[PDB]
Amino acid sequence: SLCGMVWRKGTDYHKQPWQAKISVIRPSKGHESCMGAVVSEYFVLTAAHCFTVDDKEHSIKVSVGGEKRDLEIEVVLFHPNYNINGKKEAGIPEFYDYDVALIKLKNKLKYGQTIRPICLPCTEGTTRALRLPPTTTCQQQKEELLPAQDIKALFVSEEEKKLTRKEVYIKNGDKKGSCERDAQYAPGYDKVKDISEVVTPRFLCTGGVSPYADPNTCRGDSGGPLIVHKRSRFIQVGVISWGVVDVCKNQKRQKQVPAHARDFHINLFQVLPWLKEKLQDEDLGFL
Ligand SMILES: Cc1cc(C)c2[nH]ccc2c1CN1CCCC[C@H]1c1ccc(C(=O)O)cc1
Repeated sequence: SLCGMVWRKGTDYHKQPWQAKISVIRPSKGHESCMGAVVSEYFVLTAAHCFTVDDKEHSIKVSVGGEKRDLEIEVVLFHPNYNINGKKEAGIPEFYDYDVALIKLKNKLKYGQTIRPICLPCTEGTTRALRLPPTTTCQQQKEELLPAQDIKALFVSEEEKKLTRKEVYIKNGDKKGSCERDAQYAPGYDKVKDISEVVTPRFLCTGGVSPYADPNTCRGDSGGPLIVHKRSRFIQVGVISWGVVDVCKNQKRQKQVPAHARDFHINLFQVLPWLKEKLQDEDLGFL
């Protein structure tokens, strides 16, 4: 249960052993693939919108370690508050509030050099990972991980078993408001008279050109971990949920509005009661 560590100078899955690759079984435009994070021997954390609402369990395949093989999915647990149609009335055609889900594997993962768990917030694993005293509370972990500033973080993109680590900054200080307001640059979100209707307290915000030029996410990054890296340990603080510009299709638009091209991530500190409940038997030592 040594979480968030690399287990030589190897490649791809050796550097990011928690990454999980997800494919939609009956693909269409916008519903082709997603990412996830190994969080325990039986669980992969991802985004709820990666699944079909009906027969969730048979709607995706998931792989780890860069393997060809798909793992048997026993159950998919959606956060109970998630509803993509929740705000049609308000003219918001897709609502990503609470966009998290857990995949329960039928078989126990065997940890190795290419399959390892990432650390989750408010666990004893994260306390040990950050080398903090045993007096550490959930709130103190949040202060350590998400201070009120621009926070260096990272996420991972995959293509044909090739993983690419991209560095981003979480706008959690004086730029937070502006980060969130830029949701209005997303197609469909532009007519909505109050933007905090789309950007709820559940969301962290990355992207833009200040303080640095953050790379942006694509639809296929949905559900992958947003990670803070500290002294050789990796802690998940968010789940990639939605972006202002799909830069895998639409690099043109990002060059039009680069200062406002944001990505939005479900803040794991904001869904702790649910995480804690679903993962209570996983030996993660939730605080
Ligand atoms: C669901 C999703 C997930 C991830 C992780 C994403 N990352 C980047 C875009 C994105 C989306 C799509 N999105 C979600 C919010 C409404 C606007 C809509 C969109 C449609 C087309 C384009 C475009 O043509 O660029 C851009 C945005």
